[PDB]
Amino acid sequence: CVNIMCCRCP
Amino acid sequence: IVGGTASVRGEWPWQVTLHTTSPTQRHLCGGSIIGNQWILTAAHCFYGVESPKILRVYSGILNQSEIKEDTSFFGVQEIIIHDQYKMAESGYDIALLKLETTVGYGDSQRPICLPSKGDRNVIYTDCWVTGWGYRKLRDKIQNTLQKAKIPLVTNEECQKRYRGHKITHKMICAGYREGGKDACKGDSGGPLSCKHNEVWHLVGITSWGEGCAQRERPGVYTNVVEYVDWILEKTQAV
Amino acid sequence: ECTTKIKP
Ligand SMILES: [N+]
Ligand SMILES: [N+]
Ligand SMILES: [N+]
Repeated sequence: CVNIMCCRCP
Repeated sequence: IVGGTASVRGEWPWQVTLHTTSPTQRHLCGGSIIGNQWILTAAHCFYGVESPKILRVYSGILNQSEIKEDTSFFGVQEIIIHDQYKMAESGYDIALLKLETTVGYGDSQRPICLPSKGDRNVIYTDCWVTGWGYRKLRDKIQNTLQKAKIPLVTNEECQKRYRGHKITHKMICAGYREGGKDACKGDSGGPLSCKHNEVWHLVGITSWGEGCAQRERPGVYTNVVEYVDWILEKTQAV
Repeated sequence: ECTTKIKP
């Protein structure tokens, strides 16, 4: 994936 | 951790693994021991976490495979989110876990030191991002806690690399111009630790970045010095 | 021990 800036999260 | 290498038992005694028990048990986030009942992590880690009953904090863990159904863990009594947090990319990505029980300190689990607010003048030259996350986009959780060394970059250069986002002073960026070494899925909330005068300081909290280790796109971390006062307000409550 | 102290 929704947000390329949250690939290092979840 | 992309491009990182395995750590050894006791190397990062403050790194902890933050697990959730719903619907399944799963590693969720890195975190840092900052005191005998306090874990410093990222607020984003708790989107979709409605009760601290489903959190397990695991300390002294080198290998994710160490955790089985009878392994000790620290219960999370309370979650403290910074009241101005909304998104990782919008700053204020900081959070405290007040644990139900005291933490004993040993070679495997030890607190890390916050920066001194009189030491923002410091340019750290020995910084490491650590975690059990992917070494690869679309990967799996790594078994052995990984480490990678990365140079801090100015907020000026981090801003130049991140048009469209405001890089506030309460953020701090780190990465190699060419990429290759960075945090990635699972490492968020973990520390960016920096050795200075033989003393480790918790300089940043992994929080966001464009993809992972992409060149000319450093990682963004909550700049911990800018919240020390905030931390104390929560950890010295009367 | 350490410069920024956290209460137990
Ligand atoms: N996603
Ligand atoms: N080991
Ligand atoms: N700023």
